[PDB]
Amino acid sequence: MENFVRTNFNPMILERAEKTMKEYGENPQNEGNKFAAISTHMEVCFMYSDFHFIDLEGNTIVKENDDDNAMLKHRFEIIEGQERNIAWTIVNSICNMTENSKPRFLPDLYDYKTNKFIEIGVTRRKVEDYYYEKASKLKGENVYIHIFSFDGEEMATDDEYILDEESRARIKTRLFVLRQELATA
Amino acid sequence: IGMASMLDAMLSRARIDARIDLESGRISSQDFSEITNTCKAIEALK
Amino acid sequence: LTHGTFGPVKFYNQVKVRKRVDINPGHKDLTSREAQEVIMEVVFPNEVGARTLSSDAQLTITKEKKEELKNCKISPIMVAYMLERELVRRTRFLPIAGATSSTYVEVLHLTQGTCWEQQYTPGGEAENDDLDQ
Repeated sequence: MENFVRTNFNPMILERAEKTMKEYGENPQNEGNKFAAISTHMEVCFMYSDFHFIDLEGNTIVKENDDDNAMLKHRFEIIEGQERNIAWTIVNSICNMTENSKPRFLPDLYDYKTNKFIEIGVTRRKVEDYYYEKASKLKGENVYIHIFSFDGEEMATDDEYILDEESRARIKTRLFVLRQELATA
Repeated sequence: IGMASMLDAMLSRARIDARIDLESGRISSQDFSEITNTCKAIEALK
Repeated sequence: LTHGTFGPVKFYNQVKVRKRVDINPGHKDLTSREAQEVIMEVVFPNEVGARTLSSDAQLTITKEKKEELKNCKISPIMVAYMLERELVRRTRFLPIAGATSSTYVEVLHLTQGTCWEQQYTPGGEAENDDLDQ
């Protein structure tokens, strides 16, 4: 549905979704395949980045306000939703001051405490069909994949959940509600 | 190459340059907020 | 030139075959795109694109160039320019009598005229490929 992203989501994401999809051929009217799918690629990033910061020594903190203010810093950077030039300037600026690997294809987030790049990939497939479709292609490099499910069952790499359980619980309910409006749309 | 704005691209570069210049470098904590405040001030002017 | 050696001048009718030859002695042979990756790594490291260094040639050049050009107060534009001129092979059709090697092509004006050969050996050592040929 063309008004699936416009009635549900807030105004700031609509402009982000309106942006870089204009490049090949399709448009908001044609498909309900990869039109709205790009919208939540940024919403998950904001839920992942917000309410999470780092301390003076280098320790995790899950606070209230969310506007840094001097002593604390963002814990994630928004790679998706940028220009392809800025995207890799983000990636490369990281690798130059922390001796890390440079991923072949684009990641979507980066954790500053654990130094993990995060390629997001949630879909209607359960867990195993889409975890080893990417992990046996983006291998060698240690790109951290976080494979959720449409319902709630979870399976990360080694189940190494860097994120605390309060935010990831609300992340499940954020996708547990959007799943239900595919049928009624 | 890029379809984005000249200003938005500079702003995007300003935010992350200030990031690594402090996070793992040699620029003070108060200066990171001094820059990102200006990027916010600029973003407000549209 | 400083380390070159001059022999005698012989006067004789000088046959010159028009031929495509190198005009960039020391062209650490790469394609244009490969050199662009190298140049970016050296002078614009933070602003590199998605691609990476593909060969051992591109890696040893990049690390040598990074080391040699370390802390040289000069416009990055000029560094990028000179590296472009240095790395990529450049050719030209030129009338040549005798050695076609790049270091001999470089001194055609000095070593051959219409009726004379000026025997000359450029400073430096001949490459084995040339010597074998």
